[PDB]
Amino acid sequence: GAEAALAYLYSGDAQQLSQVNCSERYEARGAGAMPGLPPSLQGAAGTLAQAANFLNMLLQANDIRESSVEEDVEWYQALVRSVAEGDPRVYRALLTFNPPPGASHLQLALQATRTGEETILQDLSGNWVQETPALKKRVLTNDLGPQADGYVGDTQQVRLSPPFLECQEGRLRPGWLITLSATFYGLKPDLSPEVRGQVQMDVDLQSVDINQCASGPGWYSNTHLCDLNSTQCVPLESQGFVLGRYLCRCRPGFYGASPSGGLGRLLQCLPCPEGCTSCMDATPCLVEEAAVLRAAVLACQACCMLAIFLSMLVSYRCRRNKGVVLLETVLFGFLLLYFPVFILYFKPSVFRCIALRWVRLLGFAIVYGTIILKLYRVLQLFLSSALLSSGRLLRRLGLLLLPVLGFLAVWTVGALERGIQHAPLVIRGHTPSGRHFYLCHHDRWDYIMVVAELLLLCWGSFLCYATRFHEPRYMGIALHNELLLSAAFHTARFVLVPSLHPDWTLLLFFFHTHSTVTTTLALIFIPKFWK
Amino acid sequence: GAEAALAYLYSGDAQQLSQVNCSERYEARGAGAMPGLPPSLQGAAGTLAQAANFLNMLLQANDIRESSVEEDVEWYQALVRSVAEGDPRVYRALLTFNPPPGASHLQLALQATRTGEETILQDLSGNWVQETPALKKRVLTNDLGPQADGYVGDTQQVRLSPPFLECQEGRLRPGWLITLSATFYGLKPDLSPEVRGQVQMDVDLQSVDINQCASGPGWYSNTHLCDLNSTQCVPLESQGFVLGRYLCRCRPGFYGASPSGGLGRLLQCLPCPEGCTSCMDATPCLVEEAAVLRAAVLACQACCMLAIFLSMLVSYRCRRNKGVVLLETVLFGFLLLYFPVFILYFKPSVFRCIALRWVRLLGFAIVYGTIILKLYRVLQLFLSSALLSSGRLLRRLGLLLLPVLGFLAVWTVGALERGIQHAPLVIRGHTPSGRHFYLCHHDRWDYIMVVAELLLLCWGSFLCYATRFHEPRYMGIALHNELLLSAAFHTARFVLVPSLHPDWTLLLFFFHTHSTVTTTLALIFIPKFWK
Repeated sequence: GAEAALAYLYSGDAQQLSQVNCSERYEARGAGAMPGLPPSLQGAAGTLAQAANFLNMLLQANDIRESSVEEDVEWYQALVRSVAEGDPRVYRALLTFNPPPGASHLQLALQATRTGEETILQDLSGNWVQETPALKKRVLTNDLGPQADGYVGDTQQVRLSPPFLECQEGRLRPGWLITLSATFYGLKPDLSPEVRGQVQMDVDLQSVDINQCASGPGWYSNTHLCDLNSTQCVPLESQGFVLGRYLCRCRPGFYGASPSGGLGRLLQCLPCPEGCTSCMDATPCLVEEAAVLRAAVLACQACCMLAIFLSMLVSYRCRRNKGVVLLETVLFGFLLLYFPVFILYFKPSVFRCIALRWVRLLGFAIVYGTIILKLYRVLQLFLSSALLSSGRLLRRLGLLLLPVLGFLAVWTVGALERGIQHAPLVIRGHTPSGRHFYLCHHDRWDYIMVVAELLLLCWGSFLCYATRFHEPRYMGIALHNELLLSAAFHTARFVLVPSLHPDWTLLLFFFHTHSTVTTTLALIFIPKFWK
Repeated sequence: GAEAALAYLYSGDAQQLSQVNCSERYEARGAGAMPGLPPSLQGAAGTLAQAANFLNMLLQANDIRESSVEEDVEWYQALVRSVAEGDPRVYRALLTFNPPPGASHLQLALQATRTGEETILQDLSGNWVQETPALKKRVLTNDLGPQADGYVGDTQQVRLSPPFLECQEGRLRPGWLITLSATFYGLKPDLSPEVRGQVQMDVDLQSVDINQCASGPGWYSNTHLCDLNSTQCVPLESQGFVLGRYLCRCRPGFYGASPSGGLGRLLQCLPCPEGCTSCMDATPCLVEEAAVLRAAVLACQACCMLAIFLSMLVSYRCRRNKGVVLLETVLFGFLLLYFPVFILYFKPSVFRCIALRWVRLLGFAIVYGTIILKLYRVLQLFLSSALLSSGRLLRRLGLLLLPVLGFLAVWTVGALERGIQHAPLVIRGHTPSGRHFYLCHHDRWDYIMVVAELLLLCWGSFLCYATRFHEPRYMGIALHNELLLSAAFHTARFVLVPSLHPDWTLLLFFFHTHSTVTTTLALIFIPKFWK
């Protein structure tokens, strides 16, 4: 059976080799069935070559030796016994003499078997009668112990066979084998060499470990399946003459670890798009950062922060010694509107997100409140009593501030409690382009806020177009332009920034807030500097 | 001679071994004179063990064989001839029989010498009569060709000698050698083994290459001098049995390359303080850079640049439709003073250095000129005619501008021509702390500039203290404070910045210019905003 025998080549069990009959040996058959002569077999071939060289020197020197082999049996018995001790992994030895000219019986056979701590010699002659390779030349001369010529061999002349399982009493013997053979020549009357016999040994090789990942002198040298594009071959060791025993881990480059991470096939470790996107986990890592854009934007913001703080600090005393409260309140409002890009610079936190909303909505309420309070007061005293309002502006500002303050709180209370308790929503972000990040979530209560600040500003637009230089003329351009900018900004933001880079949205926020707040500041405080 | 022989171990020349007499062999003597059995010698030992095993099996089986050796000489002749063909690097073979009980002559000796394509056998018996190692046991049984016991050897029982140079006709033979020996046992009447002789071969080993950097089975395995702290051992190959043939390059870490860069000694590759300070050259590389400080400072400067440009652009039209020229001129002067840190940001160039001087001196001349022109005009009309000067200020500004303009030019012309032609001075810098950089040089003509701007400002200090709110009161604090700051700044700069980091001096320049120019701008334009 050529099936169970092939299954024996992948598992070391010998009981699986039972239940099979034999009529012929089964020789192994693979890519490297015949590799060459490995080193231990060089050591054994050294033993095998010496016997042949001794025999051919003896037979070439004298022509009677080939005859009278019957009474010279002691020497050949000792020779086969010596050959049988050549290696510890030797199973049998055989010495055979070719017959005389035109005969049917081998003149002599002899075999030695290595059964435990013993050697057995049996004739095997008569009742078993079934049957120049670049030979070197030497000159044989003697001084004290004429001159003639001779022929000799060499250890690499030794021949090797594929591996095979011998079969006995019709059943296959467990344990592979390999035979080494050599030939010894005589001398014929024209004095060129001729064959006279052979000497052989069978060597067991089950304990010899196969290395299949690497190369060099073995038997199955390089026949692994793992491709060296995504995987690296790692041979397991401390085993016998067993095939298929190796793994191949995915190298760090294509470390997708799709095919079990490897413990022209078994190479399907997924090509990782990054160092994270499928390697060390089948999910992505955070998106790349920068340190030139971030610090530059932070410094450019801190410029305006220090400038407005300088204005407020310097404007404290140059009216005390003489509307200071309106001026400092509006400057505090602008300071309060210049935070959010600074707030949207560090790592995210629910406190940070709600604080961003806090500062954003309170700043708008306190700055845009004054703009529209002065606008509709003018339209209410133009042609339709607080002539300058001399404090009543502060009263109306508080009336508008307390309500706005509460809205922020309740939603802050409810959303913060539910988020940090059971988290109907959490800080959670992910790009659809193949990245990951953390972000503050958006809500229907954030849609109410936007609509409330957009209708508040539309009422002022109606106030502007009611009357359609002086105070209101500058304010009209600012209010309409900032409506258009804010509407476009929110319409973009609520559907883009889930899928946008953190740096890109930081830049978007920076450009938006700089444009709108700087435009408002310029177009409100320019008339104050020239009059 | 043990001196020329030791010189032969480091050079392959054989003529240096001449002119020396012998009375005894000279054996090699080193750390690894006796390493073990390398693989090719395992192949030869396989040949040598077989002969001994054949002999001991023959002699144990029959007790008459030990006698009648005289007529059995053919077999032993063939045996020594076979042993002499064991290896191509074999020089001689010898088989000896110990004498009978209480004798003085060896019963038989035989030698075979491998002289070219020939083998010579000579008796060497009679006229050369000068003279259980864990032996295994085997059971000898036969089926067709009783039972008895026996003793056998093994290939690792084979003994090896240190290397040595044989000496003949009193002179030392070139070419090292090594002998392999084995013993064959008989059987004594109580039937335990006893010695009966020996079989030997001498093997030449000159062509065997020594690897001295690595380890493993060789002869002089690991005895190199290069330490693995600064150097890595690199053995040269394609040589014979010659010692001392290796180099050891300095590894990239301690790559000082002081000891010839290596082509507990030869380890003095200088420990490089950096990747450059002694490695790849014995001189340093440029000092480390940064991208967070640099961009931040640049952005913080561009803030003020854009602010002052906005002021100038907005102030163009709000007077045209109605001293605008004085205002824009002073603003241009401040813009001209805010350059130098921007100019001291890129790589250095002689054009860049002279341009820095240009902008620095012209800016001071145009801004500080107006300050002192308004100061001494007040002191000249206070109690000691251009009542407001209504253009005469511009006239006096031109009178002061043309002279200053020329000074910059002449020195620019002369210094630039001489520097770029023969370079009495070049862009050349180097820290004393162990770094390198490029810097603009300082000159006596730069000392004249400093003294000229410091005495110009001292005249204004005298103007301030002459009279000792209004215009001069603000200006007095600014002028004295900026004298103190500028004097300290130059006193530091002319002796520090040759040895200071580029980033540190950029920060110094930034803080200095921000403090002085911002203070001047604030204390001059604050009275303009409130009156």
